[PDB]
Amino acid sequence: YFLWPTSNLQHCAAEGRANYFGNLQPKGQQANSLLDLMTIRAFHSKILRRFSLGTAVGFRIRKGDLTDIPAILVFVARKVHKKWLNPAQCLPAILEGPGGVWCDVDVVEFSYYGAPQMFSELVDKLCGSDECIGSGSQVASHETFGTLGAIVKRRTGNKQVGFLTNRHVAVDLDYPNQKMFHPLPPNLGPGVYLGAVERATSFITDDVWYGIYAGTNPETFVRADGAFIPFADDFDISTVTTVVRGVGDIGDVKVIDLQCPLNSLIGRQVCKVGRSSGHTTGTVMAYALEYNDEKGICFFTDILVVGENRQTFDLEGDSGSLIILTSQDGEKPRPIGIIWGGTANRGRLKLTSDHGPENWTSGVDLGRLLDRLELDIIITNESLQDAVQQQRFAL
Amino acid sequence: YFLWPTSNLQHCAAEGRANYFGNLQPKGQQANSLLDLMTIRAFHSKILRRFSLGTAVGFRIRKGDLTDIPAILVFVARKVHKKWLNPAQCLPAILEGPGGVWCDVDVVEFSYYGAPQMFSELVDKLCGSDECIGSGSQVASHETFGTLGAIVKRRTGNKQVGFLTNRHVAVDLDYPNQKMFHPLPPNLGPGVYLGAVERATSFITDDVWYGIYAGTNPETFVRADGAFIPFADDFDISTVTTVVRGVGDIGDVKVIDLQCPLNSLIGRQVCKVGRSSGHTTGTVMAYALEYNDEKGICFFTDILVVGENRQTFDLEGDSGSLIILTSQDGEKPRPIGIIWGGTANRGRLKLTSDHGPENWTSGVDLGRLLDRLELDIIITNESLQDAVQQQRFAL
Amino acid sequence: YFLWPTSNLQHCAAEGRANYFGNLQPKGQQANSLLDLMTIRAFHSKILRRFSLGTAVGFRIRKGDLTDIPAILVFVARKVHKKWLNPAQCLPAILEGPGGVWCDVDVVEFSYYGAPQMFSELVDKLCGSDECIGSGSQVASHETFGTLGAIVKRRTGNKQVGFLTNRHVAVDLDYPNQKMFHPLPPNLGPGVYLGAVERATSFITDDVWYGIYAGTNPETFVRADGAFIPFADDFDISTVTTVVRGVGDIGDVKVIDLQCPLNSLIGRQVCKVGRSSGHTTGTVMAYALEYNDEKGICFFTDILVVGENRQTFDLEGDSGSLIILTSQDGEKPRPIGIIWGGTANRGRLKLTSDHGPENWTSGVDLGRLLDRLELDIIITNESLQDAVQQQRFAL
Amino acid sequence: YFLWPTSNLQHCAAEGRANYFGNLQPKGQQANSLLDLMTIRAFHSKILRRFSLGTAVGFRIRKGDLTDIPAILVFVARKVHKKWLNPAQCLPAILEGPGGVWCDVDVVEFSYYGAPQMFSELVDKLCGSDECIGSGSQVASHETFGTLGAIVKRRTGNKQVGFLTNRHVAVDLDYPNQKMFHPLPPNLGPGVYLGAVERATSFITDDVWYGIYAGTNPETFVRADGAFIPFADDFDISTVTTVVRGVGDIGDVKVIDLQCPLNSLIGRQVCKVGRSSGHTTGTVMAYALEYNDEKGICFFTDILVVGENRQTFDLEGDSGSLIILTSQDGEKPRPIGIIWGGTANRGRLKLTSDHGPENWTSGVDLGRLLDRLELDIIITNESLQDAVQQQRFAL
Ligand SMILES: Nc1ncnc2c1ncn2[C@@H]1O[C@H](COP(=O)(O)OP(=O)(O)OP(=O)(O)O)[C@@H](O)[C@H]1O
Ligand SMILES: Nc1ncnc2c1ncn2[C@@H]1O[C@H](COP(=O)(O)OP(=O)(O)OP(=O)(O)O)[C@@H](O)[C@H]1O
Ligand SMILES: Nc1ncnc2c1ncn2[C@@H]1O[C@H](COP(=O)(O)OP(=O)(O)OP(=O)(O)O)[C@@H](O)[C@H]1O
Ligand SMILES: Nc1ncnc2c1ncn2[C@@H]1O[C@H](COP(=O)(O)OP(=O)(O)OP(=O)(O)O)[C@@H](O)[C@H]1O
Ligand SMILES: [Mg+2]
Ligand SMILES: [Mg+2]
Ligand SMILES: [Mg+2]
Ligand SMILES: [Mg+2]
Repeated sequence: YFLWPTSNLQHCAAEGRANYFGNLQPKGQQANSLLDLMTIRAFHSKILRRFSLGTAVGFRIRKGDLTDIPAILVFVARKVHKKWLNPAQCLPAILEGPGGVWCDVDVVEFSYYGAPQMFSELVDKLCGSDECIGSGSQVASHETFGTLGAIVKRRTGNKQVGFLTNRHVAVDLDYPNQKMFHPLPPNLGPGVYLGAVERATSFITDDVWYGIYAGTNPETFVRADGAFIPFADDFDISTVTTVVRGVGDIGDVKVIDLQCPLNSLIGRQVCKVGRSSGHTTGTVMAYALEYNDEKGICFFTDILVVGENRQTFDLEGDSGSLIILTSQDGEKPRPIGIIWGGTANRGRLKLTSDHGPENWTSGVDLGRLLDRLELDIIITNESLQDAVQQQRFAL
Repeated sequence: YFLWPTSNLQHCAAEGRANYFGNLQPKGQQANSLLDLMTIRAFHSKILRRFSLGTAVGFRIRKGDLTDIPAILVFVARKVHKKWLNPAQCLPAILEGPGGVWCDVDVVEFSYYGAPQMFSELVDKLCGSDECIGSGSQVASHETFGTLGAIVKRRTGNKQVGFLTNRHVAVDLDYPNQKMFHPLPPNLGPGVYLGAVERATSFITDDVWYGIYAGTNPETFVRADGAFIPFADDFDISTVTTVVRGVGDIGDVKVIDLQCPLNSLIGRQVCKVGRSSGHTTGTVMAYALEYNDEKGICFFTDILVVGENRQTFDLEGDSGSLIILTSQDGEKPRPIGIIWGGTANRGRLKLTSDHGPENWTSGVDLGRLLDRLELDIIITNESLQDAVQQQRFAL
Repeated sequence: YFLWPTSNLQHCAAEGRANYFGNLQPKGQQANSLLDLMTIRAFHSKILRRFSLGTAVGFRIRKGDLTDIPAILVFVARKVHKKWLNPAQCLPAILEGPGGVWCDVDVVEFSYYGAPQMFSELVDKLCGSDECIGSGSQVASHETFGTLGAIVKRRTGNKQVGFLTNRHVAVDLDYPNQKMFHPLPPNLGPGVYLGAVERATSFITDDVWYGIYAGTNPETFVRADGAFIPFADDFDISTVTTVVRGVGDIGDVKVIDLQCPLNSLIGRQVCKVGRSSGHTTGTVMAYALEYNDEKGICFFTDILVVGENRQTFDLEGDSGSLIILTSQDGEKPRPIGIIWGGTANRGRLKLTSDHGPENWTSGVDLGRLLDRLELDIIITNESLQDAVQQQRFAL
Repeated sequence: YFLWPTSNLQHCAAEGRANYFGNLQPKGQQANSLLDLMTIRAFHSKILRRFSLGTAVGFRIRKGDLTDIPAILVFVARKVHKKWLNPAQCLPAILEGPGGVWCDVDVVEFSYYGAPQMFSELVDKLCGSDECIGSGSQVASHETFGTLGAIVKRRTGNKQVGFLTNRHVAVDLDYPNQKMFHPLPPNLGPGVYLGAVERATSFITDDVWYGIYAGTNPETFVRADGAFIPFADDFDISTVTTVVRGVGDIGDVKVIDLQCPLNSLIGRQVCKVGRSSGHTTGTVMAYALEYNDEKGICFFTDILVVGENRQTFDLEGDSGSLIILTSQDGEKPRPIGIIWGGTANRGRLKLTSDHGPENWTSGVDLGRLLDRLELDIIITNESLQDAVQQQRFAL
């Protein structure tokens, strides 16, 4: 059955966060890493939640393009000239963090969709005409279908070989078992029972997820929704491929480090292979999107992606897809995130004038998600067989 | 008033069909005519109705294009790889009929629309700005409007001169008389009395329509919906034209023979002149579409048309249009069918990947429809005057 | 296939009606029969259609109760005082027919419902818990279910034994055969195949139906919608009962004669054994309800019934029920009509103040309906066996 | 995070159930306990799932009243006479279990509502006008509100004092923490923080819940949805009352034993205190309602309640209420179940004719729910203080 932290171990966690912010209450060093940006945002969250639709961290967008400027991205429903703004409502272009670390502030017109289609040979193969199951393939529950993220393997225990996808796609907490079928469930069409979810994460506190206190709100949670489905005993493991169709072979997970310079993650081009839209390319415009609900709980999603060439990055049903960094200097592409599914997982964002608002996509940090679920992504078909061999004699 | 066959004369037809099937229960001769394809389909209908949305006969579609291979087309809601198919679900690629006659089996992704717009000079003329009434012109009842099929003439009796159109467009069996008006009825706009329906066909059994037993179901009916509207006495017959605008003069009806080779009908380019779509071109992809309803009665529609150049072939309101075979070797075009109207008259079909599923149109065999209604199409304006002369002194 | 009268035989029928009204264009004899009332209404229809929602013939309703006064009932959407009426719009209280025959005029506030539930032991028995099939029992098509009217028998030919019900309940002119099942069709629940409709009437002209010209409109039709369903060979005829549950044994059809005094039909209490309402009682408030549609065709329904005790007389699904005259002087009750089904078959009517407007029910003259369908109602279970015996050796 | 049983330990349970059924494949002893009824139902489930909406065990209902006859209740959408039934469709009146144990079969017309208001002084007190919190009081999450079941206490560990309610009311598995507020959440109205859910059950397999194999389906689950909310540290515990308003003091949980005679549970009058409808009385008409979904998994809910005096037993929002057995022989009332919330938690049922179908309510066995959640109901206000005293010094 289900468990939640009690009143104890939460006030102790709340005092550990309040103490961190209490004690630490431009000619300084400019913020250069994600850690500094999140620290400044957390230490100025009270003035940033006043008239904003959300906050994030990334490079400033000026005249529609990234400017390689460390900043906190403040999201507003409608952005007007400061001549028509109240002096209180006007956001400051400079924010000072503890120790003199500072950054700029970006104002972006922003919106959400709410609760979450095209046609190609690749899309049809992923939807069921292919001879192999791999990253990008359709996965379906009895009511919801999405995209297969990656072929993973449990680190400890039985070391089962399975696949990772979005929790909302794979798991419905109104049903006893979360069975998964590739093309469709038996009630909706042809399909083969891939397996059932055996572990899934829904919400992780920011201190456990990032390792720091991303906000002053004691009720701060990350939207890391990932479900691990181990392949069934009767399922044909010979039909599982580790090649991500549309991009090819991939590398190990590129863990996003909060100490690294922002250019290592923000602004880097990404690719994706999903069920609905197939292969699409985009750019990581922001990180650690901070959303504050009307009920007083701070929500975090890791990656913000805007589709390149003004096209969209994902459609409905693309959730649970790998967000893979493209080949930087000719090396293997490396996944960095899974496409988050759920309410307000996508929306409209305003980068450039002379054209309509852009579509933005939220993502979940893949390295931290696998660390929390204790899974290893299988990137080689030879290593896939070894992991199956390692699982056969382990039981 | 209305009549239906009683319990007698329906059983006598029931064992008449059953006897034909009971007694007759690859190194043989391959099927080459529509008769052989329908025979094989009828003798294997039990294993083809299991997991299909319907069945037709035509040339196999491989890679999205016709492959001049005699085959039985099995329509499925979603076509997946046989790796994800149960062995029972998987269809056989070869079917054996009585006497060794055999054919291939083609699996097509299929869907239906249900219960059933563009702008050009031709469309405007057909909708009411033209000086003449002919094939393709708009015809309207008090609630439903459609397309005038062709100018026809009764073979026997009064030899009345009128026009043929779809039964659903012209006839509503909740109203005393089925009055018809060209542009619109008086309650919806300007118009003149074309006349009223005096005879209309709704359903003909397969043994009477095709001359053979197209299926093992005793309740097998052909959806041949054609209504004959003789022109009124006060209607100006001088404004009726036999020229099909958009294609010109036409020839007599090309009767579809079940003995002839499949290439004479299947895969041959067709043209149509209706309303809300004007002149369009398409290809006959299948014949004798067998649809089985949830209530245990087999339904048949003759022609299956997919619009050429990936464009649609008809829209709503095109029902009752001539399906005319285009000029084969420079001779006059000849009509082969009328566009059927009614529930699931059109739908969506999947030939090629890399683009969306295509629209398909159903049609009713024109030669057999006229044989059942005892009408002759007037193809020459000189013959139209003679037919009016023959009708004037006959009364 | 379907047939309709052509241009000929309709102008000849139109001239036979125009001649009747042309040649014949208070101190006289007051109207006393239905014939006189319909004659006066037909000869004054032009001034009665001006600002009325319909017309009928019956006894005048003053202060909410019948007054035993011959009159033409003029139906209005809203009835106001003549002080607020235009002098042209005000209806005349006296109408003069040919030969000096005259009647009063009644203004009744009227409305219609449009396109067409309680619980008792009798209702449950009729809906399927009973051991017998009879008048009032449920009959269901594949999409529509209604009430079994009466057990009938064809006069000529095979002399098949079956039952009569509403055409709209039993007949759908979009389907090949109109199969009937008592409780429910197989796709909706348990049931036995009662048989299929073999003959059904939809519209009969007034000259054929009543024997006179009920109106000046050449396009005048009666709404007689009755369908005869002969019982199947495999159907268990031993389970058919001729007893109308809730009223008992009945007599032969009481044909409504246009020469008789109005008290013989108008104002006489009626009973009905249908379904979704069970046994209900009402009063025949009007006869020959004349409705004029927006398209210029005059429609007629025979019987107008208002439920007694201010309760409703029928609900949706009661269509096809016997309208039976109650025991006048202790003799057997006799059916006079079938409950008509179809658009605007029921509606809301205003008799009395101090309470809401009442519900009215339309009916179809049963004697004329059986004359047109050539059926005899079986009223005795002994006669039912004889009719089955007479049908067994006749084939 | 969430966990589910893997492929192992489920096949081991699957063959454990299969072995029990394979080896054991009226002049015998009649069934007299719930165990025997469920055994016979499990051994005949294949022939009972054919044409039924579900199955339960209890006393036979004949003429609308319980007949103190051990029987298996088979629920049908519509119950008709066997004359209109297919002989295959007709259910047998006698069922034989292993060892000769037998029972009757009762057919009931059944329906379900789907996804789930009165005005009295008691209702207002429960909804928020009262000075104390107890059984029947309103409890609200941020989106769903329901009824407080009972004041409970953890058996082991911290021994926290809290309350039990429905899982669907208290827990939403799309939100980080399941906060609970009595009158309304802060976003919907006044109210204070009662606490948050720290443990909740959703589905328990039948072998763990009942201790037996209630069905042949390997995927058999009991819909036991209960959530425990420990009262907050800052919450005023002095305002919690153990008196169930409308019935008074209660006793300990009466555990339903599968060995005891059927009269101890089935047919016994019950009472309930819910926010929506206040105090209502009903009768336990069936036990262990077996519902089979379209996806092949068997669902079980424990108690079936029909409101007494033909009134309804609960309304929407009454979920999470105590189902309390009324005073049998003057002793203290004892709770036996919690009102289940969720899809198809209630519905409509047909006992008696001459009136509308009755409303039925599903319930969850309280004793087994507390055994699975390890909670003890506090029935005395003096014991409530001691439980709070025991919790204060334990930390
Ligand atoms: N609370 C607010 N709501 C709406 N608009 C605001 C708010 N606070 C500031 N703004 C607007 O946002 C502007 C700042 O925009 P921003 O920081 O994105 O500039 P930039 O990146 O240098 O350039 P650009 O707008 O061309 O991208 C202010 O000048 C003001 O017009
Ligand atoms: N019952 C079924 N439901 C869904 N898909 C099915 C079913 N039976 C077979 N199929 C699929 O249909 C395929 C057969 O396709 P088909 O016969 O149309 O091939 P083709 O014409 O040679 O080539 P192409 O598919 O390129 O047009 C099988 O390989 C299988 O994947
Ligand atoms: N075209 C019309 N539209 C609406 N109301 C009309 C129209 N013509 C007449 N009336 C109203 O109808 C009245 C006549 O009503 P009616 O003939 O039913 O009287 P009654 O039967 O003697 O009495 P009661 O109204 O009590 O039944 C007129 O006085 C006038 O107010
Ligand atoms: N599959 C089925 N679907 C619908 N109705 C059925 C089915 N099988 C049996 N029945 C009906 O249910 C009846 C049995 O009812 P049941 O066993 O409840 O009777 P009872 O309790 O003795 O009396 P009462 O019906 O008055 O409660 C059968 O006679 C038949 O009419
Ligand atoms: Mg900007
Ligand atoms: Mg093909
Ligand atoms: Mg009046
Ligand atoms: Mg019963």
